[PDB]
Amino acid sequence: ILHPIDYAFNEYFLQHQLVEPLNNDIIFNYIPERIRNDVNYILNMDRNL
Amino acid sequence: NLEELMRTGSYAQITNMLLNNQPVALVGALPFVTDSSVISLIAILDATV
Amino acid sequence: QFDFRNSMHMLTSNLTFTVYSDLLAFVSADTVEPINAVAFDNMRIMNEL
Repeated sequence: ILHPIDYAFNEYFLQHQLVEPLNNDIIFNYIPERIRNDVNYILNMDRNL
Repeated sequence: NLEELMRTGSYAQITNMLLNNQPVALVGALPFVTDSSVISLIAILDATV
Repeated sequence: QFDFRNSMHMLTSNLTFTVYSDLLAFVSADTVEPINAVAFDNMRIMNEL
């Protein structure tokens, strides 16, 4: 139970969230690609998302 | 080649080959442990290493 | 005037989740031995020995 201004504010905050799902592919492509292409370094995914 | 496996630090091809349960062959120096028990023969323990 | 049939509203949101910002604790990068490092042309970084 709220006034239309407050409800509009809260609903706009709810529907315009800044957060996005985090996949293994997303976290893998967030790492810079040049370092990934290297062979001196090895990037292994160990922690479970 | 185990020499290359240690030298470059990569584990991509071997891991994917072993996970899908496909034939593999490794060439290189390895110390051996001798087990002379038929119990170990019947109860498969030569592949759990 | 306070009207109840329009002041009432329903909110929409996700059930529950956790906030992740670091995005680097889920990746491990172990360097190769310093002696055997190579370059873009697959030749060793230091070719003098």
